[PDB]
Amino acid sequence: IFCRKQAGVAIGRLCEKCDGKCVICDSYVRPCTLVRICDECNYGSYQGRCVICGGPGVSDAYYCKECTIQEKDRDGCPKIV
Amino acid sequence: MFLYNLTLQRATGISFAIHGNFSGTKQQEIVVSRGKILELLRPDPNTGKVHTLLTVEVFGVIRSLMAFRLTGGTKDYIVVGSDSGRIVILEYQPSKNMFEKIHQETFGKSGCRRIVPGQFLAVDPKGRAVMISAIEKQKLVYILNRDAAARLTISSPLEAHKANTLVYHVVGVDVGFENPMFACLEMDYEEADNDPTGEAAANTQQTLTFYELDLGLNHVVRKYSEPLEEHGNFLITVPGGSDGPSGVLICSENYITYKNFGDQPDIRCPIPRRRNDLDDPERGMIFVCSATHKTKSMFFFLAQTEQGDIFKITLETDEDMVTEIRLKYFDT
Amino acid sequence: GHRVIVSDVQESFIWVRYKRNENQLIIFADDTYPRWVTTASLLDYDTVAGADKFGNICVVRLPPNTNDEVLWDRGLLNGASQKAEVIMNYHVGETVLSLQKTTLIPGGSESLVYTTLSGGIGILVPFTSHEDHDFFQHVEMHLRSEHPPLCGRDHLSFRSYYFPVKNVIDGDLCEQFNSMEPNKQKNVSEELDRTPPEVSKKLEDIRTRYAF
Amino acid sequence: RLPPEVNRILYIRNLPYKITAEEMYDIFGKYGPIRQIRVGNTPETRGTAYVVYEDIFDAKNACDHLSGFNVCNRYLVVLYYNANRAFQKM
Amino acid sequence: NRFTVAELKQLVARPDVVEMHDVTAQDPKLLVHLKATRNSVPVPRHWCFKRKYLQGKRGIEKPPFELPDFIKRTGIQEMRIDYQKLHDAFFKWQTKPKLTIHGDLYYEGKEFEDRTPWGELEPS
Amino acid sequence: DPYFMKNHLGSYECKLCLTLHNNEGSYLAHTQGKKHQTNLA
Amino acid sequence: SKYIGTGHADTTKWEWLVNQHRDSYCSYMGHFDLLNYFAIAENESKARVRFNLMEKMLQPCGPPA
Amino acid sequence: WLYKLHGLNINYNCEICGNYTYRGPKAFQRHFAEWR
Amino acid sequence: ERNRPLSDEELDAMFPEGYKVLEQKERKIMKLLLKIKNGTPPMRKAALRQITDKAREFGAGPLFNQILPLLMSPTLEDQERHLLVKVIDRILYKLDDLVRPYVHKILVVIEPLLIDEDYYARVEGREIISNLAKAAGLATMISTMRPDIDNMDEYVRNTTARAFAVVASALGIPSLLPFLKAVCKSKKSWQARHTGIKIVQQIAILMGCAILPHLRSLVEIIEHGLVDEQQKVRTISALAIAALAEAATPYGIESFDSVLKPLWKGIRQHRGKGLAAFLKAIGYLIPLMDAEYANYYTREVMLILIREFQSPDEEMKKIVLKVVKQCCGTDGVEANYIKTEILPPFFKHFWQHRMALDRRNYRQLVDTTVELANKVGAAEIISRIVDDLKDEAEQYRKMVMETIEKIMGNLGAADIDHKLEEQLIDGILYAFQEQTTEDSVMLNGFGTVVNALGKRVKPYLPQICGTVLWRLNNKSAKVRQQAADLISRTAVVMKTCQEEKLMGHLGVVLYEYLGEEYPEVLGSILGALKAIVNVIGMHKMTPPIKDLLPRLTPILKNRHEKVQENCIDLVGRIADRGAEYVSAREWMRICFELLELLKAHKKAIRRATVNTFGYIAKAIGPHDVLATLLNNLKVQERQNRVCTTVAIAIVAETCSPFTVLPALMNEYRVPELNVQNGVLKSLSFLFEYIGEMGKDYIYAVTPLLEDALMDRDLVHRQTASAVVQHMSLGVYGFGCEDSLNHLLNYVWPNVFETSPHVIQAVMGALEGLRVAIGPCRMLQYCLQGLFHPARKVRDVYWKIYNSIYIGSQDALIAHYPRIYNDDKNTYIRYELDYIL
RNA sequence: AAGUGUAGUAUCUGUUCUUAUCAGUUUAAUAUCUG
RNA sequence: CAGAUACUAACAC
Ligand SMILES: [Zn+2]
Ligand SMILES: [Zn+2]
Ligand SMILES: [Zn+2]
Ligand SMILES: [Zn+2]
Repeated sequence: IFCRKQAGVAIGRLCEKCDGKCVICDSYVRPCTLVRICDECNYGSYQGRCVICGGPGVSDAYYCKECTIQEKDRDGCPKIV
Repeated sequence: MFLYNLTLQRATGISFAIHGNFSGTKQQEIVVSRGKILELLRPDPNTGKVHTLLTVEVFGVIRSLMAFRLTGGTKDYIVVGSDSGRIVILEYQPSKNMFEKIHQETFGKSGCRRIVPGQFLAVDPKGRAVMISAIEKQKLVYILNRDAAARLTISSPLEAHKANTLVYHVVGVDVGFENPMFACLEMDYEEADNDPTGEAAANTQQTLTFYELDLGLNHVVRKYSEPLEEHGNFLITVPGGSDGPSGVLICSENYITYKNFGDQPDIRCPIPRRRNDLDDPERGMIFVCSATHKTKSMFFFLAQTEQGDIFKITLETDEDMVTEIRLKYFDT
Repeated sequence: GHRVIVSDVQESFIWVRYKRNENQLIIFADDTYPRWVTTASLLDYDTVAGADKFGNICVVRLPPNTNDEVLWDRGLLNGASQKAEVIMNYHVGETVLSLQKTTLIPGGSESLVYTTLSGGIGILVPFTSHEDHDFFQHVEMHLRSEHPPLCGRDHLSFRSYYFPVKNVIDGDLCEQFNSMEPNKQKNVSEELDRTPPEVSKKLEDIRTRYAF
Repeated sequence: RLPPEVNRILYIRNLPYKITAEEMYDIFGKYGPIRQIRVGNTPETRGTAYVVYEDIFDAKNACDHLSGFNVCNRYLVVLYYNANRAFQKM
Repeated sequence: NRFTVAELKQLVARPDVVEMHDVTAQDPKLLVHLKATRNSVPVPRHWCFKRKYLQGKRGIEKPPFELPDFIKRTGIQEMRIDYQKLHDAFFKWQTKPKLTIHGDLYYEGKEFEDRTPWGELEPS
Repeated sequence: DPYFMKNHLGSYECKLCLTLHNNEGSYLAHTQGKKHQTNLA
Repeated sequence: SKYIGTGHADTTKWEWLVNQHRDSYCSYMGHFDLLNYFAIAENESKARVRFNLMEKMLQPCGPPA
Repeated sequence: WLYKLHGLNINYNCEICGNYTYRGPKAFQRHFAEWR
Repeated sequence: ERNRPLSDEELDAMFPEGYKVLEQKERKIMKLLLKIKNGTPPMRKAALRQITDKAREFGAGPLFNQILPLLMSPTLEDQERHLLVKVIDRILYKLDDLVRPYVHKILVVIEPLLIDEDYYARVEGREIISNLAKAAGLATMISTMRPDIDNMDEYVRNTTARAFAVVASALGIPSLLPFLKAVCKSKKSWQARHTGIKIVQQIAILMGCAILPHLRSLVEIIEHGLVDEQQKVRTISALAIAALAEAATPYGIESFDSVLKPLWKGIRQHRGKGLAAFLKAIGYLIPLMDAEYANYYTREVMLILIREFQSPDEEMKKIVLKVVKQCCGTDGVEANYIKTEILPPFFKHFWQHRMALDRRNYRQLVDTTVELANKVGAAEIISRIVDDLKDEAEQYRKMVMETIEKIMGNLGAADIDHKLEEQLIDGILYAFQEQTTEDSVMLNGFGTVVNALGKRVKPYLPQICGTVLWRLNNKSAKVRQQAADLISRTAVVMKTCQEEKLMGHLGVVLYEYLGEEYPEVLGSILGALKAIVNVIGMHKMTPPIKDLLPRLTPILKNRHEKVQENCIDLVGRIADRGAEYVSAREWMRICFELLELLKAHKKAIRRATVNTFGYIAKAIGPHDVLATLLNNLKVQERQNRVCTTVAIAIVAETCSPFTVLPALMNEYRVPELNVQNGVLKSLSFLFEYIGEMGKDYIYAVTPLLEDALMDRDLVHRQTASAVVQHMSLGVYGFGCEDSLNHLLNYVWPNVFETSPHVIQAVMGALEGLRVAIGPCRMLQYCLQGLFHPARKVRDVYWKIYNSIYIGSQDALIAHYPRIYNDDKNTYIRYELDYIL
């Protein structure tokens, strides 16, 4: 289940285990569009946590080229909750 | 089998035109949309002649343009609404002779879609916020500010969505340094979709709605709404603060109306008609576009009717209150 | 000749043959897409360029060995028995009300001139060879990513507005090359195995063979 | 708190043929009291063993730590006991 | 309150498109109109079949996949090295197969059931 | 057997009942079974 | 379901067409050339064409059945 | 169970076919393109 | 049971030969819940379906009279409770107004779960009370819970308040505000007023930023509590304001104006935990303020806060540090004021060894001191700390090391003077040498300080290298593991031009360590070598690469994860950059070892291994490596087979698909389900990886995909659909519509598939095809099924249509078919028929 | 001797229900369930 | 409805 609220200026992050992965489709191939998340997902204790699984977040999350081509980057906040 | 496309002569038509110091220098320029192309024009005030400074194929549909300026700034930004699902802010750079993209905030799917914002675009007259809205349902409000390095910065969007609701037009309301406000001509179609007699459809009133952005509580409240006697086609921002009595001017078939919130009565003036008009007498008359001219002492609007006739519109005030609209025919 | 190309307001192109001796107009082919045709130019005996109300150009061609010498009959998909094949699709961005196959300059090569409702005039011109085609295709691919459209719309998506872009390179995108900062010109030309003057030369050479 | 496949009995492979009883106890007994050790002593079983701990938590410990364990030129392979693989030769 | 098949057949411009189940639609008149449109594709015939799709394709020996001729002539079928020929197979010899037209759907039984062109490339 | 067969996917089919067998083992189980006897009878 | 315009098994003729018409008029309001086409064909001002389209948005197909 | 499965509990009638009763949904549908 | 003593008879039986020993409705609900708690999954689904409708025949009373004792059962599993909760929600929904006479009984049983520390039990408790507060009107919740607002027990008041916050999480804030505006002023009992204020506090804690549009109202509910004679109400009103301020951050300052003056009066007046609550409130408020206010009110704080540094109370000690953090982390506060007035009393009190003795105080002071550095600057704070690196206590050395780690890791070394480097490096060398225990904080800190200083470390490198080389020569496994990790971390600085020579000694030392008895230590040995090959060239590295490859081959076979993960990186690095230094024979041998490592449980190992099969293909050519990978398709293990399919696609990406595709096509001819599916899965990954290049290969693979689509097996169809999707997304804008359209003819018949994986794949193919062949085609396929008689057809068709509509709403305008006018309705779009 | 768990499919095995004459619940239709 | 078998998701450990 994706949050799907209005994406903000906050940037999505990935933990070490979930890195390279597109948030929407788990592909390791061609990261393309930088992930944006809703404020509530960035708020307080949630600052810098992983979009896929809530881990410490070390890298910037991306939608892959296919998700970008399909405009799946536009659906809203993709933090899995 | 395989083709290459070239433009020889670029589009010459204009869909939008906006005013500002896009160079930041005191000289005034015009940014025009030619639908598919953004273009910057300088009228030389000496020769009285127009030069194209810059043209850019934008490879999209420009659906709206605004100029805006941050408080205390000297240069105007172009904010563009488009079929791209993103609000784009441009600064013109005279040295490089190019538009530079300052921000690109994404909110939806591309195309000229019904419920995705891009059609209407309105700015706080003090530059502090921009609303981008669709024809139906979605309105988003982006807060604008500058950083410690004086670069423009933009917030997360604050939503102001309303189901089943058409928007005819939106404008920012000049309220001085009070909380930014946007006026929308809105109509709710819900009842019209639910009544098989068609009664509701004909009994549906367009409303003027004022959305206040609360800067301190970081949300948009639908603060006031009121129905209109006849449907307006567009709104004009009336100058406020110390420059005027604020409020809005609704242009409607056969009329122009001044409305403001609070103890302000509605002032309404019919659009003058040409003596001995050969047109079909059944045709109503709308204003088709307007311009606003401000000066230290005074302001006026030029509004053009369908027939090409421009009226100089001015408002007479007692204290803060507008007391009458005055129309004078200007030129055709 | 004996062929008649009919624009339908919505059902695009229908090929009709007149037969003299029988004194008959026979439908023998049609398109497989709705197109809101506004104008049409015949390119060759088997090929039509169309414009539509939605700012697109297309080229439809009768496939080889299409036969024009023609309650039990039903046709194919509720239309004619034989189908034209769309060999080109391109969203111009403006409604096109004229198309004309012509040479704009003396001794120059022939092109498809088109005019738009917005007062825009442009051309579509065939590449003569693989090498040229491939070069401008690589230029377009690099410019799509390295010089993205100003107001934030994907270029490929824009040219694919109503139908996927097919067999057209946007030269208006390619000529953005000359507007870029020199570092970006260097990056893109390095990717092309060229130097920026050679890229600009190739851009000018095409745009000078078909029409100023 | 541990998964269902963990077990006091640790099947061992890649075991040196020359290894002594004392060395076995040394290696495995580090993780706690050893119940018994059985070393393969036929053509088909040499180089394998079963080591049995008294306590399951010691066995988890040993199993977590001893796979890949270098003794001589070899790296031990240590698995929790499964009956259905244990009798595969039948 | 439904039409009979008989009735619906007379109310429409193209009776042949009318099927027995159509009269049981919410809007049979719209359904039949939509079926009559140019280039529309029919619903897969098996929607009403009891057996699941392709599940009756059993009890028949079929040969292994026939390679395209340009790959076949590369000789790798006999190999199971000549990388230039391996390139030429895809970049010279590759010929387009018999591609099916729009709207001609598959189903279980289907398998066994001046003339010069403008804007052509110059020869290399 | 004149009904037992191998498919192109490594599985087995009985020609007399069009029944699918993951393994040669399943086929023999299907052989000792209702449908399978009825066909033979 | 949440997206306005989506249908499902119980979508009527009227509902679907009202979607097509409201979606068409929004497309017309955005595509400046398609708006140009209509304004010239009707011999009418663009502003009036937009206004007429907005008016039509309310009940584009006549009342519900 | 096969009787109910093949829909043989239903019994359609065709006058053009001299009031023959096919007894099946599928039977009926095939008959229109057959000899009677 | 699993640790029960075993007889020798039990034991002997475990072993193969050849080893030497060294009313009626109530009955119905019972038989239903029995089959939800126990039984097979369809039986659970059937019993849940039966009970959730039958709740209408039972009514709420008998139903919860049985369910509440079952929910109270002391041996109920978390998952069996979760299933009972999924019953509870659905019966509350099915009951609606029928819950109302039983709300009290349902609530008092669940109220303990709202306090229970296990997250699951507590979120389940919040969920079922939310569902109860949907089935019951707010007036019923208030009428139930109003008596316990004035219960004499604080635990009842606490759960009552928590339950009202759950009520507020569904029923809106406006709904309960008037009840709260009565309760907080109810003069008869201070405990009622207290519980109301605590509901606002819990509402703040639960709702976070959602408080903001109601914030003024919520402050005005509490405000008088700060002025009250009851010290408890003063304390807990300040805690409620702290919770609202916390939830409002960073906005909403204008809501708190009314409470600032009461707070300042209290700050000057109060003592103990009362003052701590006021300090917490002000601490949370200051970050909302503009710079002028922020400075003034920080200065107002310090006239009391500096006194409270004297307090022996652990709660005050926590709070005063948190308030220091909040003040000094606020943007507007003058850094000079912090440096001059905050630091001297703070360092004097808190930076002593005594504060290290408790983990709670430890963490607090470490974080607070890092946060002081985050605004004062690094060197001012570090220079106060650094001497204590040479203090006797290990736990205190660890504390200052962690503080320096966290400061320098954020702020860098640019602030540090040369003398302070010498002081740092001497203290760090002492702390790293003279530890009796292996500690990660010391490894981190030493590595971080070195990595932050960078090129500046040049004078110290010989002493550092000699120290770590000495420690790596210690007998102890854990000590050598610590040293080898430090080599791995510090390698980034060893890129400095002179330091390659120093690193040369480390390389030959680590080579000897390749026999490490312990796997854990070996992992660090390999992790050092991994870093070393990344810093120096393959030729430059002292151990010969040709010699290294045979040495790493047995290590590759090593079963331990630590060894396995590290080994494949090192080998992988060599394969990628130093390919030339090895024979084809050796590389091919490595491929066989890699075949085994595709069975590794961790995906990271598998991911690296798949990359390596590929790197080797760049070096030795694709044909040989492909043959091994194609053979591995026979393996039964899916996760192994799936990983091999990825490797085939990698090899095809690295060496162009023209090299790999013919062999892949041949393997499709092989009559095994798994191979044919592996081939199709490889084609899926290949089109995903190659993107634009797919246009070159689409026509060759189109017949194979067509064959798979025609196949009876669902997986062939499912996998072919995945290929389709990826290949369509990669060839978008390059012609090739004809092939995609032909494949759509094969794919579309599968829309009636019910298998979840197959339907998802078909849907994915259709979404891809919408981009590639256009929404017009997709609409043409969907038109006839939209108003089809069967609901099953319509459900699928509208689902597909919705995807096209969301994807291409604008494009569809051109593609919609002409719908003729009705008698009462106009459906023709007249404008589009205008002729110009 | 490269194991186990989660979510979901498919295929053999052993069960797959005679009814008059209508109605209702249902479904595209049948079947199912209730008179 | 139960058992056996096969399989899917770069599923997880
Ligand atoms: Zn993660
Ligand atoms: Zn993706
Ligand atoms: Zn059989
Ligand atoms: Zn008949």
